[PDB]
Amino acid sequence: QSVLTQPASVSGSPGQSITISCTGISSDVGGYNSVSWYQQHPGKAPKLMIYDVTNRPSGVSNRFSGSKSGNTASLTISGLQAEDEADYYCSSYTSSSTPPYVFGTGTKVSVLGQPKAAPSVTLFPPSSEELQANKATLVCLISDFYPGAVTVAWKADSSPVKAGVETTTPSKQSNNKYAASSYLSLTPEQWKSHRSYSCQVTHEGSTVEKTVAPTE
Amino acid sequence: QSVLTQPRSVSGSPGQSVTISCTGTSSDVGAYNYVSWYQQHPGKAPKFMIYDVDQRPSGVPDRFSGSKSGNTASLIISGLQAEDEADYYCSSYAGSYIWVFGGGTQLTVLGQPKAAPSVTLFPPSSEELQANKATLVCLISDFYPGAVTVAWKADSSPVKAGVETTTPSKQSNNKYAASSYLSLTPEQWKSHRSYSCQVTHEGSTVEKTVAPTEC
Amino acid sequence: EVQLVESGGSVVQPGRALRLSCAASGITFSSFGMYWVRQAPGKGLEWLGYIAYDGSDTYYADSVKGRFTISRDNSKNTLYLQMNSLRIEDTAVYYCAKDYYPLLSYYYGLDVWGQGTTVTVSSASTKGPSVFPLAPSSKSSGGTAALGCLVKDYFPEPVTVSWNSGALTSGVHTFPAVLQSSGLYSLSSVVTVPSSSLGTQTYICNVNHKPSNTKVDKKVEPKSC
Amino acid sequence: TNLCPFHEVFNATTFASVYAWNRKRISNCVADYSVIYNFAPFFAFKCYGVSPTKLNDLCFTNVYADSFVIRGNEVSQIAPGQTGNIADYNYKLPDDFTGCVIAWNSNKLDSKPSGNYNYLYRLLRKSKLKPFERDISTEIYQAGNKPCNGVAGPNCYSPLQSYGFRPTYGVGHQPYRVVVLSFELLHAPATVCGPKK
Amino acid sequence: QVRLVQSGAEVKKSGESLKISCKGSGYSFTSYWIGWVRQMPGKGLEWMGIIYPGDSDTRYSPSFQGQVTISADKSISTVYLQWSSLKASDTAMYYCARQWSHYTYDYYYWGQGTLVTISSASTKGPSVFPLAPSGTAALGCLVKDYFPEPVTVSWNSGALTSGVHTFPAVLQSSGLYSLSSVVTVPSSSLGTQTYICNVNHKPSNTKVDKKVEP
Ligand SMILES: *[C@@H]1O[C@H](CO)[C@@H](O)[C@H](O)[C@H]1NC(C)=O
Ligand SMILES: [Cl-]
Ligand code: NI
Repeated sequence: QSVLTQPASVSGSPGQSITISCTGISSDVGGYNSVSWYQQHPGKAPKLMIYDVTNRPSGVSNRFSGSKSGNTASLTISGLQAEDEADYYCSSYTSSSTPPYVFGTGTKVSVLGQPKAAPSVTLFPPSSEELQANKATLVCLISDFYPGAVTVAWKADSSPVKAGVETTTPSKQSNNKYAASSYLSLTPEQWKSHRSYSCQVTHEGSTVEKTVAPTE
Repeated sequence: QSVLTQPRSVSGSPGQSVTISCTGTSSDVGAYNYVSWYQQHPGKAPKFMIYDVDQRPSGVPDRFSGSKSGNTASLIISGLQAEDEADYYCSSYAGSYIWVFGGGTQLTVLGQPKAAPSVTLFPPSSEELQANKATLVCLISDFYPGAVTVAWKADSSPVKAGVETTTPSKQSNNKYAASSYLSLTPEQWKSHRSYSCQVTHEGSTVEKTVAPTEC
Repeated sequence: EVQLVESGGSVVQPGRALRLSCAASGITFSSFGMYWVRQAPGKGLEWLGYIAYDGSDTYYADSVKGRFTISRDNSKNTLYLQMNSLRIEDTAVYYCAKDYYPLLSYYYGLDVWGQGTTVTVSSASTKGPSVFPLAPSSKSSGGTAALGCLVKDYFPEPVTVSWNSGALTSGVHTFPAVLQSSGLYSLSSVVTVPSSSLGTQTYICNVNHKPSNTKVDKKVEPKSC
Repeated sequence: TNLCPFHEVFNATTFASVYAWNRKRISNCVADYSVIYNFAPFFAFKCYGVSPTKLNDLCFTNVYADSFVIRGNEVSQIAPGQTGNIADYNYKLPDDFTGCVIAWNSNKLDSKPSGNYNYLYRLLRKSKLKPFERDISTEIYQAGNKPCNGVAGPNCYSPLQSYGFRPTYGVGHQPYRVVVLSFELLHAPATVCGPKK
Repeated sequence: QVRLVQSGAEVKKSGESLKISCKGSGYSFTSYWIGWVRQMPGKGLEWMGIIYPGDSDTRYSPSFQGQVTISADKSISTVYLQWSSLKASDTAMYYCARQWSHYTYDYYYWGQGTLVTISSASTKGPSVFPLAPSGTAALGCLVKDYFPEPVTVSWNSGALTSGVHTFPAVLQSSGLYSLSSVVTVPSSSLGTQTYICNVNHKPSNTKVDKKVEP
């Protein structure tokens, strides 16, 4: 069961070409194989955009093309337009493999309508009242970023933390930039057992970080 | 599907060839090459002998082969051996994962000289008559091959009602025996001058006769 | 060599139900499709049906479809036949048999069979025979004389017959039974003896019918006529 | 004129065993089906979902030519809705097949005096083949406790058998070369058209 | 026209069983594999497995093997996805899909999806906690574990509105909601001005005022 790795996000301006990679594909020369690309808009079923590596169904714009080189497939979208803003998934099929089908990790395409803006990050410690209640929530607030796509990673003494993380989808602010929020729920002992905690926000290839400490 | 039609019996001598036909319809034997054959000895389970018309499963003597033409398949036994004496059943695929057997053919391997049957006809016993029943008992023994037909006569008139006859059974001496019974009321028994059991074997008839007044 | 053993055959009244089992030795059972085949007394083989090695499919002859149910328990290496709504014509020896090839095969045949289990469907009541002597001919002298016993109207099979408590075996043939329209069986036993032995040697047939718990010992005397 | 290379399939020197049947993808070419006569002497055909007389008028997205050898009395199994030892374990057409099945007697090429044992078929399988599924496993099935070690024997079943084609057999047991032409029609631009269109 | 029609949205409690369906029409239903795909809220597509309705042959993804049952009833052209005991992590959109043709393996045909929501849904009031400040300062309030939305947040009884940002709540895996509201104030009035958030949650009929101080 091999993962097909795609970038979490790519962005471009209207009229540019953008490319999305999909790495890790294997095939069985003795069996049947395909590589596919799917587009998915919010609240809708996935839609096949590229099939059999390079081909387009009828009605799919020829601005979409696919290719493959070695173990890596690529989708290119030329003449990028606002309706292209969506999630894209590559996929591989091999009749003899377990599993025979795999979807890639997914890519959010943003079509930029204003300059890029880096997120503001504010990390609040757990409340003393909450600590007295013996529950702990770290509050990471993210605001004023554009386009509306971020990745949120938590580190405890530079060690990644995956358990106990909740993160919202980006929402448009009144100033038309985006905001999102992330919460990490921990035991009181877990908070004290590490020297520091960090909320790391990746946006457009750049990382912003804030850090909280037990002492206050 | 209806049972597949086979001849009732076939016979041969050691070293000869013998053939058995298996006739079905255009939706079993005529539609498929999945036709198989089984051998069954007295008192034993069937044994798998042929599949795919002419293929032999592991261990079956090469003397067994097959062929098919339209709705009829054939078992062909070359170099007949004493051990081949048995009943043979064809079977065919009939579509939709259903199989059907033929009616069976009794194969006899002539293994000893012809021997005419001894026939003994017993009248009803006085004890049975006192119970107000009458049974005529025709016992037939020491014949070979093991096939007879039995006809009953009242005076000289044929009687079919009340007759039961067994299939020939091998005796300890490997000749065959059979039995036939004529069940009568005492009145029917007393109303005739005589009753006769006629045993036909290999084209020759042996007859015994009993009379109510003659003991 | 896998061995198959059918069990459960018995006498059952029409309208009732009966379950047969077929136990396989070793571990190969789970790999093979299994079949049921029956054979009425003196009659031909009748294919009854099949269940796949994995239970994926079951198939039935029209003659038993909707009356009989085939199932298997691979954890017990055991095949079953559930027979409902039994009729006289279901009277037969019932065999289980395994496919020549494992997995889905089907197009070849049945290479291992059990010895079978006997089912008798009948409304007849258990009944011991009436035994009548078949007295030797007064004319017999033709060297030897035949005499016997008529074993009339019993149910179910079997009866056994000896002569003089087993002391007399030479010359004895005991015949297979007939099934009469009454639903009752009858058979005969005959023995050939020296005519000079008649009236000095006693001849008694010992007829044992275990199902009815009856034994009859009938002396066969020479007839004066 | 860029003709579809049907010669590669129909005039192949040697054909595949049915269990290991070959597939040729036919795309981006003009399909002159008339060439079939030049390669397959005395062939027979059935079509499903297409009329043969209009094949030179039609366009398809792609065409597939699958090819192999079976014996004559098995050709009827290469049809939609059929079951049997070939359809169930070796080559399976779907009920909704759109295409043509072409078969012709190849006794002169594929029989040998002692039997051609190079053509094989599968005897048994864990489940029936799906449409156009291909199973080329040769693993000996282990039914008992003892491992088979690639050796057939007690409780150790070889899944494949040879046809053993000989020139003395009747036609039903002679070899037939079979080409299955699949006509795929997607909602997408056609790449295989007849010469008339 | 190849169509895949799925059953309607499901709202279930944790530990309950569920069976959802996907009915095929307009083609030979027993001649094609049908696949099932999971998509958790805000996550990617996950292939769960396929079933061939003709003979119910099934192939589960390694990640779903033993975690769900895929079955088929070919007599009504339907395949199913079934759970014996739902967990909160089963909350997802579920799609059935079919390959384009016998020769084109990509998933061209998709059902419209079935939404499955696993919730401990019970009305519950929120817990409020203050977030103390460290030329400009940042403080706020944390609103925890309430259902359903909304919670209206004020500041000094609505007299401090310039500089407030009340974030949309996060929908936790428990089904409860939790949000935070922050205000940006001048650092000179840190000790001179008192700041209290006013959290109101009408369905539970609870109102809280929590003071924020360093
Ligand atoms: C088929 O191929 C053989 C050898 O490649 C060749 O001799 C023969 O002429 C060909 N048949 C044609 C071209 O019809
Ligand atoms: Cl008369
Ligand atoms: Ni004798």
